Amino acid sequence: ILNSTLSDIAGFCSGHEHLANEGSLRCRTDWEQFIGPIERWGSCNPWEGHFGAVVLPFCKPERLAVICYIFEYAFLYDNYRTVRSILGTKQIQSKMLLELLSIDAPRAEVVINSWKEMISTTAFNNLEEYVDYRIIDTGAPFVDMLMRFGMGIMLTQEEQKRIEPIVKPCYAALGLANDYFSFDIEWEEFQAESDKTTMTNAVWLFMQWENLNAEQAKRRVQEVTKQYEQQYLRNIADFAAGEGKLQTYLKAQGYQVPGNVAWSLRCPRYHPWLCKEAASLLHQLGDEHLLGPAEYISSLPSKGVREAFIDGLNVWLVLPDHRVNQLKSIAQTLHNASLMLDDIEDHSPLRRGRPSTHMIFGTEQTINSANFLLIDVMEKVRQLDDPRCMDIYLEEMRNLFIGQSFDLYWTRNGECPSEEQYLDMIRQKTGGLFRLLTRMMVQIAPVQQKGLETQLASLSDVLGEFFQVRDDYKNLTELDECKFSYPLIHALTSQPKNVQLRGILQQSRSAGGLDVPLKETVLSHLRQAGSIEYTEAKMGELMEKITDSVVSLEGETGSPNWVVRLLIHRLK
Amino acid sequence: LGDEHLLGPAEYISSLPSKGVREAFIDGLNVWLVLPDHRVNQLKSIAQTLHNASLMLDDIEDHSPLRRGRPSTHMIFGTEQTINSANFLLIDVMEKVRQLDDPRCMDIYLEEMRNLFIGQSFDLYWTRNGECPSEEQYLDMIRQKTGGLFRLLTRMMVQIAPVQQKGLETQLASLSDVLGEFFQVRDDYKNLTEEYTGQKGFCEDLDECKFSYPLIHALTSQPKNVQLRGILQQSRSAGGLDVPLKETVLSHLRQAGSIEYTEAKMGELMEKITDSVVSLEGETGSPNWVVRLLIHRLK
Amino acid sequence: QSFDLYWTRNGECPSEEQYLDMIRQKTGGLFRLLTRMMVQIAPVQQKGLETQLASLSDVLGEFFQVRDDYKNLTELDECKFSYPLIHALTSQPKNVQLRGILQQSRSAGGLDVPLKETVLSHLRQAGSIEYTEAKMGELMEKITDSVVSLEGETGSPNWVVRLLIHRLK
Repeated sequence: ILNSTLSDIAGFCSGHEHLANEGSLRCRTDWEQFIGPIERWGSCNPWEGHFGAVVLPFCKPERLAVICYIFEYAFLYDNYRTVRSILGTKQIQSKMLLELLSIDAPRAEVVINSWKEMISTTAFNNLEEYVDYRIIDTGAPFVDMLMRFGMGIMLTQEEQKRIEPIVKPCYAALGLANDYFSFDIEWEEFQAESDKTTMTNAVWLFMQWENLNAEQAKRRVQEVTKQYEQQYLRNIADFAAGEGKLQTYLKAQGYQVPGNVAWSLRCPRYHPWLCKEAASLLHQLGDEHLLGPAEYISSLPSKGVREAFIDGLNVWLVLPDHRVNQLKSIAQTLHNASLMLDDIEDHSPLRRGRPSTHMIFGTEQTINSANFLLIDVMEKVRQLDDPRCMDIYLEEMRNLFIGQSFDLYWTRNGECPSEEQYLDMIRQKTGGLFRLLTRMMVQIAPVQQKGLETQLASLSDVLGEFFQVRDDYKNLTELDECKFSYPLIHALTSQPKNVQLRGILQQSRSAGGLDVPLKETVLSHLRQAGSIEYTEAKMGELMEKITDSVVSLEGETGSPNWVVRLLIHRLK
Repeated sequence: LGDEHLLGPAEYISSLPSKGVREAFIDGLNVWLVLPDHRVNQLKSIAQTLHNASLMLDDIEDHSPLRRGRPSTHMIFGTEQTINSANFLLIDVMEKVRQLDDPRCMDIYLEEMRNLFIGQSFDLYWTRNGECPSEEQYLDMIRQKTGGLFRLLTRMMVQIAPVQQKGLETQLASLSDVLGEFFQVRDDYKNLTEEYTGQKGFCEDLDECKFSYPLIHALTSQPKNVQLRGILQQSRSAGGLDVPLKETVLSHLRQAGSIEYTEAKMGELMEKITDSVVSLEGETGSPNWVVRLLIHRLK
Repeated sequence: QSFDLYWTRNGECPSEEQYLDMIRQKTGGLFRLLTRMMVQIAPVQQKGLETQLASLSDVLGEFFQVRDDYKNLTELDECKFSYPLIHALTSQPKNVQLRGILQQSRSAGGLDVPLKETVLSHLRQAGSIEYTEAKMGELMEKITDSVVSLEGETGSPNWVVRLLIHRLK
């Protein structure tokens, strides 16, 4: 049942205007207060019944006030200014949810889990085709959840499925009866708007569905939809004494069709003229821990490769002393961040004898300072007073991170690089910082310096590789974290079945590092298969190209660079 | 050559389900500022990448194996690769910030992100070293760690908006700072009682000895609670607290009113949020119903 | 067995050709050994049979290893490779998530429950589970051809084998 005390039809049926106006005078204005003026007389019907009243007569008198608002808003949803409309839209569909959810949150969720579900779901030559298309249009299943919200019901998915066959053709009859009386001018709009293909109303489809007549189709909806509605006018008898809180509600749920029939036969929504008197009837805290790790790493002994490189190019590009000091500050900060992070991804307990930053301040607080150092440098690349150095900084630091991403992949997974692949990785890690300072020194170099760009950025690539190949030679001659090196790649390629060598490398990847007896065994294998000799050949080839670039560059400037030449002799 | 590993921890965590708050904050703050739609879809991409980079590093410095049930990013791609990808994201937002065509949007980004790391530095110090924050110091930190992203986005919406609403920056930033406090204080309560248990873990703040508004009160109201300080020290020396130990920790918090104290401050935060919302509704004169439903969902 | 321990410890992903050669000499080793030993100590006449009976024994070794693969994945700890996993790692050369989950297993014991569900998600998205049922159906066809063939020559319907074949399904 439900609550009663609270309160054949036209060839069919064998078997709240005040707040509605308030909801209208809200919605009839809200859609124009926020969105814009509207028309078409949404639901006003003082004689045949306002759409909400006839369709939804019974509900606890605390809900319909929003279903009224929903109902007035329902048709209008199917109905700089663009963005103003857009922002106005999302405001009305929040004027509703707040009012809706503010009372029956579980039902409202269920309603929203059906409203949005229906909203998402909602957003002909033979009988069956458009019927299911038409069933969705009414979205009455959600109005049944609104009736569940109207009478505090919660028919479970199976509780529905028990009654669903009894209540499925509800929304079939609702739309078909809607198809009857909505036909009118809507059929002409379908002739007025010629584009539209096949009619969203069952009446005209019987022309190609049943090969029937339009007036016959109207009475067909009167009598075949009657055969289809006596289906309901005979059905509810079955469930009354079959498997059968909501029993009279089920009747009211089915009584929405006579109301749907009712509302539709004589509403101004379909016959306007009365509307000019329809209303007449009615209306008449400090940087002490962030900077900590940075200060420690910027206090340890250094060698000065990055700074000596800048004074080297200052001869060929001549920059003011003010600028050169800034670029040396960027070089230090951008290199200290690399040292802090790389030591983490080496589990390295020491740095040049002294303890590492992560062994004093911790792993977590060191990453925070390292990530912040990138932001600090970008404050310095903006003090260089040039809009292009910022672009160089961002496009050249991405290359640096791409190279490091590949280094961390091979080290962890355990696969060997190809010599072609490995030499490109070091062209972007150790050559990334050299390329950055070269391309930033050129752009802020006072005038001239036009025909340098390609030659100065190619020397840096060769110069970056030389340092890393040197380190591989230096470290190996006189793997503890199982890092691939130029000597080791050769051995694993020249000797594809050196099982002993491949065994020690896996042992380092499991235990966490080799020992003295095992490290000598690795070095013994490398000497026996070349490696050392090959690395000394690549250092010779790379160093031949460095001198040629310097000599070639010294021909386009005239001035011989003795600062670069002296540093070269300290690099042999 | 080719990224294929840099954008691998940054595309895994984007796929994971979100409870989007910042996107709703930007979309609900546009009713007062009315910003062109193309610009709004840019200020929402900055929010995702900036917030996603935070989660990557947060899980690394929590040793959390899970995130929204699904595995964390440092368990699928390792710890070293995740850190490298997190650093890249700040550089990516830099490119994204530049294409907003405003030279002062840049000064906001560098200035605001300095405070986002200042607040994070104190949190890590208090956790690693066990130093107990005072109530005043704790509230300062959460204002520059959680309200840091809200403040950053709020001041960038103002700068790139039509100038007919340029006299709001003071109040709109005040709302963001209070709203930052309400989120972490709400999280602390939803972590201690029974609520947040699967997204990140059951009483996970206890495991990493993370301090909360409840715990600070208990440690300050009772100077001679030797039982409580021993459990927390056990957490700091044995990875975490087993189920019997965590149950005792709660028993000491309801015995000093720490849980009832949180329900007193939490309401005040929400109150201030709603209070400011009424104020800006009388100036602009367009009742912000997008933020009022958000306020309701927040409760 | 030497190849299996090499791939597992060193992480070297096998190839479709090399994985089937291995399981033919590891699981099909005991079947082959007994098959060739009953032939030798039996009444002499039946020596034109060793070729087919060894071929059946080698195929039966494969079916008992591929069956185990589609018994442990449907419903990884020591980074053991399998017929489904090899396909996913070959069909998808840029599946970085899968190659990262496996490396986690090698570094710290075995995969946890949440990490193991993800592994099954990548194998279903590449059709690796579908592929295994194709090979298992193919191999079972080969066995049925052999029993039918050996039945015709010797003239003795082997009903003991046929029940065992039906037991394997």
